Amino acid sequence: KVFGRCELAAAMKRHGLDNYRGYSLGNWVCAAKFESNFNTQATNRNTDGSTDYGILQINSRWWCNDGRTPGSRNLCNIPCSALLSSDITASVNCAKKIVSDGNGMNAWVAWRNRCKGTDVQAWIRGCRL
Ligand SMILES: [Cl-]
Ligand code: NA
Ligand code: NA
Repeated sequence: KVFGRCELAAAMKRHGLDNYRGYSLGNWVCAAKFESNFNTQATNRNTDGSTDYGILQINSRWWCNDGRTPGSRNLCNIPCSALLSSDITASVNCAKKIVSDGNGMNAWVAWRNRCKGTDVQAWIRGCRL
């Protein structure tokens, strides 16, 4: 599924991401835009052999099992294919673990390079929340 901007903001709010670990809702919408262009089916292969999956591009070396990343962990205890669903529950639950790991939202390279330090409230302007 390809989400609309305000559609995704509402779903993320219903799943408890607004102000989770102190990150306002616009941060999460900004990260999704630049990681996946709001597309739940997005995949990207990395140089080290792992693959990133889903709307928040969660990586197979640490967080999910895809059967082809040797010597990796599965810290969210899910198959990576669960992260491509139109329902974002699995992506939201795993993202909550990642942002609690110590480095906050800096774990998402696109957030650090394109969202951090900007006016992220603009990503939820005009939405009925
Ligand atoms: Cl933080
Ligand atoms: Na990316
Ligand atoms: Na893995």
